[PDB]
Amino acid sequence: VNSFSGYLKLTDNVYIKNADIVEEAKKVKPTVVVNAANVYLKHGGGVAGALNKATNNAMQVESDDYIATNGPLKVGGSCVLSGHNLAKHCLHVVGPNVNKGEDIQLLKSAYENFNQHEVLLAPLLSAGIFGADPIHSLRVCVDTVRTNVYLAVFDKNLYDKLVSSFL
Ligand SMILES: NC(=O)[C@@H]1CCCC[C@@H]1Nc1ncnc2ccsc12
Repeated sequence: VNSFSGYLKLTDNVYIKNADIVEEAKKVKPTVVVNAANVYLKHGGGVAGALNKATNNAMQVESDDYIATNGPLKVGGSCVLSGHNLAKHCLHVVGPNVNKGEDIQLLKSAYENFNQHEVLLAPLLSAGIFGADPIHSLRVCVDTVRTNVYLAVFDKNLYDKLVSSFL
């Protein structure tokens, strides 16, 4: 039993809700919140900009030190950093950004990072400003993640479409 509330159960392990991941994180304080990161951990917009703003820029400060030490992530890769005031940990995961021409096949690799964590609050990878089809992102999620994932979909219109079209 966990503290997530109001989710629709899609499969054995995947749950979905129309919710603002920032507000969902502030309420639940999950062990792991997933950020829709880029390889530079520059949290400018989309989910990443929103998560970082909620930390008063502390996420960005920590991220800049991480990059200065380790260099950029790989597309499809991840790193674990602090969750600040939102969660115990933040798993920064880089899905392919279609508006940069990156290989959508890397979306499965990105979701594989979730399997290293028993329970996660997450957005749909590569959705929003990363330009991929969110229906496809949900499909890859369901077919790749085996751990318990609670998906927050900000746009109510998109949420209804994802549910109604889910196979
Ligand atoms: N979840 C959604 O409806 C959007 C479409 C799917 C993928 C990305 C995007 N997610 C976001 N979630 C929370 N806050 C924000 C702020 C700006 S984008 C965003």
